[PDB]
Amino acid sequence: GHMAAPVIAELNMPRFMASGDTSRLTLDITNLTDKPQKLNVALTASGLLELVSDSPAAVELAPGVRTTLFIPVRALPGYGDGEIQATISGLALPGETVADQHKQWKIGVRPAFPAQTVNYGTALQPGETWAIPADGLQNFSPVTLEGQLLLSGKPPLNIARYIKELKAYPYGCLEQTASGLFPSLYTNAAQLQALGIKGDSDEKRRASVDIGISRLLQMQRDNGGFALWDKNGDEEYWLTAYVMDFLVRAGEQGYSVPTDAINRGNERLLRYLQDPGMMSIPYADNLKASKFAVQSYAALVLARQQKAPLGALREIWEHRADAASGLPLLQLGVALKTMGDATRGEEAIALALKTPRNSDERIWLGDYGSSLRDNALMLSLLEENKLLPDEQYTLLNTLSQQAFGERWLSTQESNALFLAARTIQDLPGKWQAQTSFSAEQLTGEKAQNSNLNSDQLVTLQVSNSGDQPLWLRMDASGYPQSAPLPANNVLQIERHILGTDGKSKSLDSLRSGDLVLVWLQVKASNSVPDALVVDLLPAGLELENQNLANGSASLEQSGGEVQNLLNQMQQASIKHIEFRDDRFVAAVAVDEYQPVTLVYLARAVTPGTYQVPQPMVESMYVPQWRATGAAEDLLIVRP
Ligand code: NI
Ligand code: NI
Repeated sequence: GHMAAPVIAELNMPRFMASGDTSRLTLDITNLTDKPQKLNVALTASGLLELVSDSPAAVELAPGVRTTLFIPVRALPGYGDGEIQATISGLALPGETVADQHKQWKIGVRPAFPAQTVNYGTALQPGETWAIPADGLQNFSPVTLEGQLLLSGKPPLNIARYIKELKAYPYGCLEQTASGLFPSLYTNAAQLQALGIKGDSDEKRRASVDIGISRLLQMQRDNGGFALWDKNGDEEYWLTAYVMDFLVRAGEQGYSVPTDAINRGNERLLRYLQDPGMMSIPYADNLKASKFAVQSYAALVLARQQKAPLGALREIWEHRADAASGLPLLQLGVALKTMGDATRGEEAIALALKTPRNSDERIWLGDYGSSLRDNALMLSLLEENKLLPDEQYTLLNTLSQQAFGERWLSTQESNALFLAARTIQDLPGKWQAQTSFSAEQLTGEKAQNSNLNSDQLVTLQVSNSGDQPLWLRMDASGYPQSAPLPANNVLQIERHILGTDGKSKSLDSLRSGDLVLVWLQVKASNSVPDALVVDLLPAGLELENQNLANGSASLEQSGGEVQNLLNQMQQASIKHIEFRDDRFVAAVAVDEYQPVTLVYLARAVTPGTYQVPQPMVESMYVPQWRATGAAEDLLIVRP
């Protein structure tokens, strides 16, 4: 070991970078030997990172000295990882000691601006042609642009879309975890590959369900019911039925679920039928309709287990007028029929398809639903229980036509649609098409989903070269090159950067170690009980893990301007708060007459030139209600 020359090499870098950012990294090299060291530092970068300058020549380091190398880096377009490598090798004379150090540093690259989609769909009569709009994809970077074309003989659903959307969802609320676990339950490596989806192996897929089932139980309240963000939170009755539906259906496939977890959950579902009075659904405009949605879903989950008492099912049925959607009437109809009351069961199923959901989104039912969600969930219940086949074709045609065009879908709607597409995946329907990306005519006996690269999409043209109507769906998703125009619908959001004192602070000419106070202001023209505030951080800004609603600040000495902002955040209905590497997340119940204030501390850390993401707010289960605020073009951090 006498020929060794230990060297300490530490890289100072951002927690993450955004696609297009440039950062000035520092490689601190220390010589803790008793003799000088001549070093050759070879720098390389892989993944979505690139070195701006060249690798440096020799490094002369005397004993005890720490030097710094300035390494300008650039983040390449896309989503994934970036890595920087250093191979330090000492250049020494015959009897002298040698340096030999290998180090690698990985940072996540995430684009500054969220993913945008384009969704088209049409029926082409024999001989008719469809071409993608030329304007349609003007905004996307070609590196990130990927599309999927679905062709069918009958009205379809793109299961590839819903699968990709549930897998991409980043937040860990109870409903979002269950929704995201349903595809990993009913799909397989073979099914996934035939759709063009590249996922994990069946063993790893089953291992993902086991870790999921445990995460859902981390949310089970001491009484047996489940809460949306924390075990300590309020009981979510309809979500307890939802989780119980999933937990029961996983056991049916062969996943182990602790018996005490199931027994306590079933005990709640039974309490919901026999005692609806104890249910407190506070943001619900119509209480009778919300309580009915719960009892009906609890009735269906209990009946699949042969645990629903007929007496309770018969009493819920006496109150069928309370229903504000056809989905709870259908769920109760399936329960009554499963429990032996086919008479009352047939009546509830008939009535279910005759009653629509109120098209006014401002009426909160607390069932995470919509017209879309309910129509999908009802198509699956009818098919699975082989009820009304004549009505299934009208419901599928309606659902097919109303689903495809929606820019934003809740997790609940994506799952509802995934389960309805799984229902019709192997549906006979002959089709012939001539496309722009293939010389040989395309044909099929069922819906065939083909993947397309950015080149194939720009010029995409599909012609029905058959004798029967053909259906097409075209879903593309990429990242925009530049920030889109700020927009808002029902919600509104604005971000102001302040100094720790309380005055305004210009994002350009910010120094490393500078502490800033980020003020988020949210208004809504309607009450939005399920609003999620996501504020993506610019790289170079690092989140101080401090909940300012509690009052925990680096300074309590400063007041007047800052003091009232903290007092305002103290008045907010915060449901959940998260301080991540690359974002500040807060789930907040917005009231129309009470504008929401959120504040968080950030520190400018790594010098560079960074893209500033726009602040966004969205209703999690009415996602047409959303806003994206204005942001400065760049954040410059100086040494
Ligand atoms: Ni030795
Ligand atoms: Ni009664």
